[PDB]
Amino acid sequence: KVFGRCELAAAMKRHGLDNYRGYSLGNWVCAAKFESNFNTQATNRNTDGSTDYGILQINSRWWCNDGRTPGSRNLCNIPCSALLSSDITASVNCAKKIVSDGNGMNAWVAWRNRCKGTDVQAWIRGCRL
Ligand SMILES: [Cl-]
Ligand code: NI
Repeated sequence: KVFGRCELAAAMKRHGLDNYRGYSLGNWVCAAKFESNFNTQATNRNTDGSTDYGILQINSRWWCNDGRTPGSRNLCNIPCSALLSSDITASVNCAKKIVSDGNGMNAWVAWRNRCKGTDVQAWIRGCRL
């Protein structure tokens, strides 16, 4: 599913990401925009042989099992395919574990490079939340 900006903002709000660990909703929408272009089916292979999955590009080395990443820790205890669903629940729940892990949203390279320090509330402007 390719979400609209406001549609995704609302879904993330309903799943409790607004101000989760202090990160306002626009941070999460911004990260999703630049990680996946709001596409739940997005996949991208990394140099180390792991793959990133879904709207928040969650990596198979640490967070989910894709059956082809040796030494995967699978900390979210889910198959990576679950992160590609039109229902964002699994991605949100796993993301809550990641952002609690120590480096906050810096775990998402696109967030650090393209969202951090910018006016992220622009991402939720105009939306009925
Ligand atoms: Cl933090
Ligand atoms: Ni990545």
